[PDB]
Amino acid sequence: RARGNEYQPSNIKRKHKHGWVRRLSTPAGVQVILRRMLKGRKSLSH
Amino acid sequence: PLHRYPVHLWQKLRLRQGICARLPAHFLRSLEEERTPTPVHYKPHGTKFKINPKNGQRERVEDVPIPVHYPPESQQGLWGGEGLILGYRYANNDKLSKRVKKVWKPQLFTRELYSEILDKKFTVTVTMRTLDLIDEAYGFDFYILKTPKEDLGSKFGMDLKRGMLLRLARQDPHLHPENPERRAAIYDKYRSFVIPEAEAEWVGLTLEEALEKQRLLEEKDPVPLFKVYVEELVQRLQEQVL
Amino acid sequence: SPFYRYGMSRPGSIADKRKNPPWSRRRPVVVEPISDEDWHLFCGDMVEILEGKDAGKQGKVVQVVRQRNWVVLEGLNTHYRYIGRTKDHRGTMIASEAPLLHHQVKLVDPVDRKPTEIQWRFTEAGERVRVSTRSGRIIPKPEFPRADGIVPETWTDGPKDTSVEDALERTYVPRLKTLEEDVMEAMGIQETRRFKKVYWY
Amino acid sequence: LTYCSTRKGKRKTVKSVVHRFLRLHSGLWLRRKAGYKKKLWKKSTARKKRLREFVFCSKTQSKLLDKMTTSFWKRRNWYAGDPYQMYHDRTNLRV
Amino acid sequence: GADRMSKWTSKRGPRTFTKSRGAKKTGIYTSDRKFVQIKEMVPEFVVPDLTGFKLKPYVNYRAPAGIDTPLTAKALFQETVAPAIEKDFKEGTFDANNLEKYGFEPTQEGKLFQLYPKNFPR
Amino acid sequence: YRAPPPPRRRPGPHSPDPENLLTPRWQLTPRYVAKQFGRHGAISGVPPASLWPTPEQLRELEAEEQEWYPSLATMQESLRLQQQALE
Amino acid sequence: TVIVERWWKVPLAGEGRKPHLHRRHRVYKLVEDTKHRPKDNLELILTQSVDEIGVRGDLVSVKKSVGRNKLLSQGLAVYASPENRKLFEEEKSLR
Amino acid sequence: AWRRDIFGRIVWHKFKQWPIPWYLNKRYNRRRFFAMPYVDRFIRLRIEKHARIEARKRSLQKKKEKILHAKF
RNA sequence: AACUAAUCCUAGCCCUAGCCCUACACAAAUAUAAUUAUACUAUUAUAUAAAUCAAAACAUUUAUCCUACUAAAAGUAUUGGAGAAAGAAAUUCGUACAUCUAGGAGCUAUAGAACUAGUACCGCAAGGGAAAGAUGAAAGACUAAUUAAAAGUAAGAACAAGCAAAG
Ligand SMILES: [Mg+2]
Ligand SMILES: [Mg+2]
Ligand SMILES: [Mg+2]
Ligand SMILES: [Mg+2]
Ligand SMILES: [Mg+2]
Ligand SMILES: [Mg+2]
Ligand SMILES: [Mg+2]
Ligand SMILES: [Mg+2]
Ligand SMILES: [Mg+2]
Ligand SMILES: [Mg+2]
Ligand SMILES: [Mg+2]
Repeated sequence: RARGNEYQPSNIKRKHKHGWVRRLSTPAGVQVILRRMLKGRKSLSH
Repeated sequence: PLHRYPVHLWQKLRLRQGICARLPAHFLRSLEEERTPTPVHYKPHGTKFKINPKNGQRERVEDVPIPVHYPPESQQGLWGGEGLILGYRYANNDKLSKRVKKVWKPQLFTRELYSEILDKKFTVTVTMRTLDLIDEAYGFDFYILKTPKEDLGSKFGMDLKRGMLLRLARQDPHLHPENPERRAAIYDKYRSFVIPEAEAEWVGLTLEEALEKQRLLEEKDPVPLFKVYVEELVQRLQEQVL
Repeated sequence: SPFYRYGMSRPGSIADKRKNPPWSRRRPVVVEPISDEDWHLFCGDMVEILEGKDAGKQGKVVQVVRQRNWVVLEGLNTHYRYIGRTKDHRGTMIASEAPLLHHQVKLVDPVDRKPTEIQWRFTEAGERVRVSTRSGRIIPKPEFPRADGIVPETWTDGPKDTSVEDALERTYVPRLKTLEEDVMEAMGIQETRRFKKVYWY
Repeated sequence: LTYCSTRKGKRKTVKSVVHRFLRLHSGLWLRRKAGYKKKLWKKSTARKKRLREFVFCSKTQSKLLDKMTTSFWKRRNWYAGDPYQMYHDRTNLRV
Repeated sequence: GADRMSKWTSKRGPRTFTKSRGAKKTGIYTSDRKFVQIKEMVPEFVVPDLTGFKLKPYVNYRAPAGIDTPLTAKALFQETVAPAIEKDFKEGTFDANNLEKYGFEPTQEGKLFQLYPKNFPR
Repeated sequence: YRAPPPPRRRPGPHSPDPENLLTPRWQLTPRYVAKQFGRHGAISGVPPASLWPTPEQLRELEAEEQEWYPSLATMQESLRLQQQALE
Repeated sequence: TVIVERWWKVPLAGEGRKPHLHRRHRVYKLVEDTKHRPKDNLELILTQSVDEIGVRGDLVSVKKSVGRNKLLSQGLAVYASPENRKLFEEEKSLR
Repeated sequence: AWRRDIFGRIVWHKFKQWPIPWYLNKRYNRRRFFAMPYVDRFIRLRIEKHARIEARKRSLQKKKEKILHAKF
């Protein structure tokens, strides 16, 4: 079949998989946020 | 750029500024000082010099302490300085064999220990070394009181020491009430360890506990400036009358 | 914005917006720093042009762009241009002034018309005044019309403008009461209920 | 070998050379014969005598041993009662 | 493919997603899925009578502005409290216990309008 | 122009500040103190009695000497025995 | 307890310094495990009369487990410290 | 109050009104006002990052003074 | 007789020196699907760094990585499939420019920071990550000029025969 359409948007999935609360739930996720803060990213998470 | 101070001096700098500076001088001495604990997992060199057998020459020797891992569980017990040795071994004890990860674990036991100064029986996770040390110290109270922070190696052990020292410092009648003669005998037996009440309060506290304690001591609601100005006004008015 | 360049056109005007777009990245102009105390030239001051096309000609200041250390004299250092040009018509020829830097002019002694250098010094009352370096004298601050076009003396207030007396009337009586308490008592509101305990944290 | 060491930035001696060869100050190197201690029961008497001797090294071997040791091993040593006292110098050498 | 930079608002997301736009709550949602508006929770505008009022939006350009002197605790204290204490001190009828007589408030509890923590809006 | 005054070494005994963290450790040892007296003598202010070993230090020196440095008589006696054993 | 020794020699550090260790200094060998040592006896002064040990005040040597488990915990015996020795010695002399 | 957030910074925390005390509020307690040890390496990186910015700003001022004095 | 283009100088950067810091810079909102004024539902880093690589393979081993004053002792003693390599100390020396905020036989728009920006854009996410600007004293003087000058074209297609030129 034709590929390239693997993104099937869903806001509930997006915020649950990559959101603020998800990232702060684990120390590894908190370190992800710290790295993005040190780089200066405007968007720390979804 | 460069930091003004080397990284190893950073901890000392913090203790010299802020709320840390306001801590009592005796407490900071305990934090500042670094003393090596008594050897447990290695044999110390008896002498400072030995003869190198090959060339037959006098050689300086030093004691390099083995790195020991102390699990957080150990802070709820009275291990006699014992810990986990995380290291490697050579299979078959030959240098030309594989290097294998090896952890040597202490043999732990649960025992009941009675404190005369506290008149309470505690259930503690303990090693045979601790029991031997208590025997050498002629009682559980002596072991806790005599042993320094480094050798004791337990937050619970340090907590017990503060209780005993505070009990002795205040001569608290809460020990064996209705038997003043028994209370006196216990205090007399441990009279050597008495220290000022102020010092006993800070024994065994961690830095975070000390900062919380100091914050509570200096916590105060702000003074209404109505009162402050009134005092200034009254003094000036009173002085004018003089 | 660092790349903004101050020009003769007033900041924020249509002309300035055209000159200073967000994407302009022109080379910075270098201006000799002059402290607020150091500056001694003000609008309405008669000054003399030390050098240039109009060297030796006295003029009156009418604009001061301090960010460029500029002083503009009316009718001097003047080039020619057409104003109001349209496709149909050429416009009107006018003489347009160009800015003069501070060091290219000197202030003028009032009694004797000469380019006297001046020094800042306080007075008996304590008010700061410019004094001539030679022939020591008080060069008073000149009076210039307000930029917005408002002449206070000629001003006659219309509706929605408070009268002088009303604005200056004193009604405040100092007391240890908030505006809320004052208004309720004045307006006669009565409230006897009290908020229950709330925990802040 | 190590030309520039991490700690001192210097050349390093190859200790296996220092453990097998002797340098005379004149520039010569001494060595033993390979196998002089091996299977002597099947070697002829003349062969054993040849093996026991101390022998010199060639110009290329001497050049290699010079590269593999640092200058400290090339200095004058004034040992009391040295048995090689006479062999640190060359006499009547025209070349 | 999602937009990470735009704000998260109730217009976006599924219907189940809802959130406020910053309006203060005026009531409670009880059981049975019922909204119960509370009269006290609804702000009431205290509007004065503007009849006979001489102050208008603008001021005469000829009106002199005064020297800026922001009010301070000392300035307030001198204007209000100092004369009473000074007069009482001369008469001698002054004591520390009765500072409330001159307007001191020992505690803010029980006041409709508390200065700290503030319990009224602007 | 006139050249600036010539660079000169700091003269006199120098006692570093003990409390200052930056001050190097080596400058605060008793070894450093003795060096001040040696260079500048009396003006150093060092109490001369400190230069000699203290009684506890004296015992350590004497204890060390006995273990590793024998007396002449003991050295002679041991050498005599070895010769007899060799003989 | 477990007593271990390093396989690899650690170079000396000097008086006021600590040695910098390397990965190979983490390889150990077991010199001894104190569990398997011959076990000493523990000496107590009795505070009562208990079967097959002695009368109050006697000096005995007993297995460490027996002393801690029963004599010390139950109050039958007290530690044979010099202070305890002096007190009970006086009592016997008067008796 | 002055509190340390989970990212290792010091921020002023504005209190809110609640009907129950803090120890009985399960939503509030889930909020963390402490930083774990993995944050110290990031704390140093911020300090060093900031120190570089300050060093460049001071250098640039000194360079700009050169231009002024050379020009004037 | 010219189009496409070209020319430009400062935005800032680099390395040192010096110096601890204490900046923690409205209201409101935010740990709930962050930035949603109030209860529901409790809250908490990690046991030893590994491997690549060197040993011309690889299997013990392999500087820095994994920091505790400079210079010397010394690449010495010692350690090492005694191979590759690794490598002290005792013991001597050192008052460091001091003063105040300085300096450049460092870069000048493909350089110097990735930076005009951690933006645009790309990725579900961790993450990756650009490009570029140029008048004058004055634009409240109509925005400046300067250049047979790159390739590419045009002005001006070609004319038996040939590495395209050379005699
Ligand atoms: Mg795709
Ligand atoms: Mg699907
Ligand atoms: Mg040394
Ligand atoms: Mg290999
Ligand atoms: Mg292969
Ligand atoms: Mg391979
Ligand atoms: Mg391997
Ligand atoms: Mg660039
Ligand atoms: Mg770039
Ligand atoms: Mg061309
Ligand atoms: Mg042809």
